[PDB]
Amino acid sequence: ENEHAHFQKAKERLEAKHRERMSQVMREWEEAERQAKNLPKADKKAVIQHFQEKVESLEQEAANERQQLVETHMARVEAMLNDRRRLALENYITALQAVPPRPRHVFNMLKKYVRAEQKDRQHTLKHFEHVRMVDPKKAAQIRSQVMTHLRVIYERMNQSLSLLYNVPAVAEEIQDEVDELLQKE
Amino acid sequence: FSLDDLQPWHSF
Ligand SMILES: O=C(O)[C@@H]1O[C@@H](O[C@H]2[C@H](O)[C@@H](NS(=O)(=O)O)[C@@H](O)O[C@@H]2COS(=O)(=O)O)[C@H](OS(=O)(=O)O)[C@@H](O)[C@@H]1O
Ligand SMILES: [Mg+2]
Ligand SMILES: [Zn+2]
Ligand SMILES: [Zn+2]
Ligand SMILES: [Zn+2]
Ligand SMILES: [Zn+2]
Ligand SMILES: [Zn+2]
Ligand SMILES: [Zn+2]
Repeated sequence: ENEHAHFQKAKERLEAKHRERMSQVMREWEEAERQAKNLPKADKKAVIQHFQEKVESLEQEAANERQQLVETHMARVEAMLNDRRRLALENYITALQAVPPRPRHVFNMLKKYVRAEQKDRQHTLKHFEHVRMVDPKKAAQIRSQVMTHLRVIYERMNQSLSLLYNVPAVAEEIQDEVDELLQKE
Repeated sequence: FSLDDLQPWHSF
């Protein structure tokens, strides 16, 4: 339901709100520092302390909102992508069992299944690329789970396309259309 | 879990 694009608007909102809250605190700190000139040293020290804690507290609030936004989006996108792929695969397997065989209908059901696998692959690569850009240490930690995910997608898609060559009549008829679809994937 | 979970050659 364009779930990744809803995550980008939410990500942008979060960021503008953080920038707004931060500039507000910097403004308040200027007013306070100015006012603390006429006060004793203990008040000058406390203003510095209250404002350092306020900026640190804001940094932590933003970090927590980011983390929770990424987690909620990853879980939502994975459930959605799994459901589309479960359905597109079930259809493709149903199309393969038609008597007499229906090659054009098998290809139509395969295209939708390959693309569903492709979206899962693409979105996994998009999320890992983000982590690599923003947090190399977290990326190095998740790299093996990501590559494992990519291995599952790739292997399952190959086990699936193999079923097509298992019905030689259908395969010989659509071998040109499948390879013209695979090279562009 | 898997192509296996769908039970393609027998039930569902
Ligand atoms: O050479 C042919 O394929 C030709 O056209 C067939 O039409 C097929 C459609 O192309 C399919 N959909 S598509 O989106 O246009 O690709 C599909 O609706 O069904 C048709 C056959 O494929 S399958 O058997 O369903 O797999 C004609 O099909 S017909 O037999 O239904 O009339 C075919 O006769 C004609 O040679
Ligand atoms: Mg991401
Ligand atoms: Zn995403
Ligand atoms: Zn204060
Ligand atoms: Zn910040
Ligand atoms: Zn991020
Ligand atoms: Zn997946
Ligand atoms: Zn992750």
